[PDB]
Amino acid sequence: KMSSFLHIGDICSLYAEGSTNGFISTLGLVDDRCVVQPEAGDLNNPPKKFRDCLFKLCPMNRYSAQKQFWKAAKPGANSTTDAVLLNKLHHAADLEKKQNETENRKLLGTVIQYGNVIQLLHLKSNKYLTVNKRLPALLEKNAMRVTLDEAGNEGSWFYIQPFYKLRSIGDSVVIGDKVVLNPVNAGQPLHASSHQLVDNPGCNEVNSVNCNTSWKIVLFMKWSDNKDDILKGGDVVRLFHAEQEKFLTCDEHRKKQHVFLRTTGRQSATSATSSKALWEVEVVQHDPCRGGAGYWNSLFRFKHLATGHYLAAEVDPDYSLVSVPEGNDISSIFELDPTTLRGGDSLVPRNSYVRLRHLCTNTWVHSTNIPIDKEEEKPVMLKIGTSPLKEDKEAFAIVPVSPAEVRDLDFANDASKVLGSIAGKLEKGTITQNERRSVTKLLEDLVYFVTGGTNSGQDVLEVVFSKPNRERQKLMREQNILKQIFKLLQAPFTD
Amino acid sequence: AMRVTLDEAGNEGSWFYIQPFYKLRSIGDSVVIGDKVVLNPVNAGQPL
Amino acid sequence: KMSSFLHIGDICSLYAEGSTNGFISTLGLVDDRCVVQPEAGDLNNP
Amino acid sequence: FLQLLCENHNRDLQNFLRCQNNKTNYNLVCETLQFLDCICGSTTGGLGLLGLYINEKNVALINQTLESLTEYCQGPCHENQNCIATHESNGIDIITALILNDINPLGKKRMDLVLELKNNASKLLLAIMESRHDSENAERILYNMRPKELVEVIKKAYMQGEVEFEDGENGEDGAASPRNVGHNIYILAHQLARHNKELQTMLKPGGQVDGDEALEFYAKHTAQIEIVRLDRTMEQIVFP
Amino acid sequence: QNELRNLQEKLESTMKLVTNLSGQLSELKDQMTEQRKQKQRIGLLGHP
Amino acid sequence: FIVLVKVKDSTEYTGPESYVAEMIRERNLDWFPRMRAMSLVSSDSEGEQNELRNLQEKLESTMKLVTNLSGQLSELKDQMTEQRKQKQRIGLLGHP
Amino acid sequence: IETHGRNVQYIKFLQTIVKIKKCQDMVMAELVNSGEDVLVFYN
Ligand SMILES: Nc1ncnc2c1ncn2[C@@H]1O[C@H](CO)[C@H](O[C@H]2O[C@@H](CO)[C@H](OP(=O)(O)O)[C@H](OP(=O)(O)O)[C@@H]2O)[C@H]1OP(=O)(O)O
Repeated sequence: KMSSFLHIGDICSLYAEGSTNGFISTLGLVDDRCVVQPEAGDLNNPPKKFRDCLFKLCPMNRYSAQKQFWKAAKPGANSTTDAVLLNKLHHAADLEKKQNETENRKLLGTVIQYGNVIQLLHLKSNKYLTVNKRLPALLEKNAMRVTLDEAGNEGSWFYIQPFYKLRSIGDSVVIGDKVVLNPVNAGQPLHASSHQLVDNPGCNEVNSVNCNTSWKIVLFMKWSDNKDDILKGGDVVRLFHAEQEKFLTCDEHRKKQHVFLRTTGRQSATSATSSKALWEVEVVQHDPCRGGAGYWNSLFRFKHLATGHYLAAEVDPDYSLVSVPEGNDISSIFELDPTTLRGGDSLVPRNSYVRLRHLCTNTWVHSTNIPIDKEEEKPVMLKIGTSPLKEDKEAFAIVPVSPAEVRDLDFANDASKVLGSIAGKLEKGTITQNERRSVTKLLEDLVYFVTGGTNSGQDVLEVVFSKPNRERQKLMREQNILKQIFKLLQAPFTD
Repeated sequence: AMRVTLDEAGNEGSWFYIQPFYKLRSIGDSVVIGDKVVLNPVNAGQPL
Repeated sequence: KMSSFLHIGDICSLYAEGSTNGFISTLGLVDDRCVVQPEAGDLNNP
Repeated sequence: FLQLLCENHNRDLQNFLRCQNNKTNYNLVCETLQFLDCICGSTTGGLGLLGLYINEKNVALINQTLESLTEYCQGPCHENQNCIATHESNGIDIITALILNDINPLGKKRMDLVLELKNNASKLLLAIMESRHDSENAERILYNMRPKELVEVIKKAYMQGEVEFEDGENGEDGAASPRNVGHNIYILAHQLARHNKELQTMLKPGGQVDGDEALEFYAKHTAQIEIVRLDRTMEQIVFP
Repeated sequence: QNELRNLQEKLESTMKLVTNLSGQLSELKDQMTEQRKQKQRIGLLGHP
Repeated sequence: FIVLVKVKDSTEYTGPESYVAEMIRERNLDWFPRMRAMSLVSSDSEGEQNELRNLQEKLESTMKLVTNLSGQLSELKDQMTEQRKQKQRIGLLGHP
Repeated sequence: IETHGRNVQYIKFLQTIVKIKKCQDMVMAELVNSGEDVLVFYN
């Protein structure tokens, strides 16, 4: 508490201020420029989703070897560097990229101050920031295109500068500075150009041109929660029981988000761990993410990823377990009990057993297995209520969830939904030109991203050891990969 | 069922397995005061 | 208060839980096996 | 010119410029010189072959800048080597690259220039290393040349052979014999060997074999002079 | 009759131990009390 | 020593044996108690393997660090609370 | 011509200042600054 903001790698977010007051919003995963949405909620009240402004204070790595690596396409046009020379040369470029890291790790610790030149990178999409100096925007050619790179390039070169720059140069950056950046090489500062966009009533183009566009340093979480074990922030979990070996599954069966848990197959083996364990748990304070980090008296809401639905409970009367669309009630704000052992060291727990107390009804939460529906055996409707007894059978814990898979799946699912929309356009009639140039050939690139298990070795019929993901393949079947099948049916059928 | 005896000196059926009810509490950690301790005789086999 | 239960030789007791919820009860001194008494009081009230 | 000016007597003149006051007047140039040299060779890791060709006559100024590197090189061990040590961990690479490799274009006066550059770079490095003792500092420059004894041996054999093959009858106009350059390298390696043991193992191996140019060249010189100057010093010097 | 490198080290240890036997305990107790009080405010915040 | 050692396989009774059982082959002139062994200077096992000016300094630092990890934090917290309370009195003073 | 550092003014004039197989190679480079987006046109 001597002063804040001393470490590159912070867990923060951003907000537009001024003409159109939006947020840093990647429209999907496959697009290339962010948007400015008045669709988004207040500056004091972020929307139901706010996971898109996930930037991090990146060091200024180099790109010259990576540039001379990519000089390599010009060498594809022409050879002779050629062969081993070419390889070693780009291999050296790769070593230099390794060296960029073997700088950033050392770099952590630096007090982030005024006038510096820093880089950025997303987390949710985990894509880069580069503004072109010769490739324009969509609305005006004078505005420069702000790109989302897989690797990152020299348009990641910024000027961390507030609105007026009344805060004089050299000092640390106050959390709340209206940070007007400036590209080093590209020139033109960033603009929140208020212009309507495709499929966007609703959203405004993020671009680079001489203007007076202000921002804000918007903290989400301190740098010390970069410990990946430390279950902080919006990190995501799985609500998977252990004595039953079943995860807490939600489904809109009767057009009602019944939250239950599926009958567990196998088991002598571990979890099949389906996608109905999408849970993120966050603490509650009206300014978001208050200080103290003790996690003892901390109180929590439960959030599902794919649905726009949080989690509450009320009474049954013939106590309930369904999911709720909103985030302002008290009856959704549940509670925990860390591992049930003698611990005053629980300042941040990790990936272990949990429980629940209630606040209003103020009882424990049982998990006594009572089958309900006669719709189908190995049922899909159960009961989870709030009763002041507690047994060993409440063995609920936390999965440290693998990040990459989640991201992959989400982009695929969103693409599929648009894919469905694309299919609808074709169905109504024909489609336009550049849709073929954009997303139509991007079909198997999403398939060959995690490879889908579409090519492997050959042995006896049970797939066992190692070649591509079964999870990915089933997931592929999973985000209406069925829906994609219908879309594909429609394309040939239309022809 | 096996006879559980009260010895003056003590013998090899004093050999137990300090294990909770489900053994959901995973092996290696300290024993929580309140664990539903389902023991097991080492040599004799049959739990209590 | 960092964590409890660190020393063999503890001064404790036992209680049966489940079907018949009794205690570890030596019937007298000269017998050979303990008993499970519902004669005994509550788990919360010995 | 700047290098020439800086070189004027070290200690006070050398030191004074080298550190200054006012953040070295918005200048602590030795690091800048290293960066400039890197840009010129722009090895940025392995020097792009030819960069030297691109330098054309221009590398000779950087050679004179490398000479100005030795211009900010001679004697003043503490200031010089404070910068030297910093550079060794810090940039060392131009010198390392030069030691590691030759030039793609067979340069006209370039062979001599390249040799001069190696000798110079070698001299600067050697001076700094000797003064320091600075073991892991030399271990870091030795971490620059991890190729070690094998690389050195190959270079020495090649240079000596070339020199013998075309011995030049141009007396005392520059001892740029291939063997002369190699000899300078050998001296530096021995000086380096006082830092590092593994390198010393490689050197012992170089000393015993089916005799070779390497033993002959040491014989042409294995001095290890060890003089001590002014006062309060415990110094060890070599020179061929 | 005063001893080696060690005697001075021993003196440091003795001083450190006696001094150390009190303050952190006190600090922890007060910390817990303050924490208990904020929780109370938190309870009021989430009170209805 | 040489007579008893000479005679067998050399592996047997090794440690000093098969140590020196190769060492005669390369004849390297350096087996013998030249000066450094000598016995003596045990110094009560070097004060139970305890080190120099430095060991005592290290002990001081360790003690200082562990002790220091708590009190000032506590002091600051209490100071802030007391200060918060006076401000309250100040607010009352400037209250209407 | 192609980017919005100017407007969509004549490609033919640009080609005239550089429209043999060499001309085709030059055209490919020119198209690259000016590639796609109906540079030739929508036909
Ligand atoms: N811990 C568990 N205990 C018991 N069954 C389990 C289990 N976790 C998952 N299972 C479920 O029980 C079924 C298997 O007994 C099923 O396995 C399915 O899991 C699929 C994973 O996507 C595989 O299909 P592939 O993608 O073709 O590999 C697999 O078949 P496989 O042997 O070929 O891998 C199979 O279909 C799986 O949950 P489901 O009921 O199947 O949804």
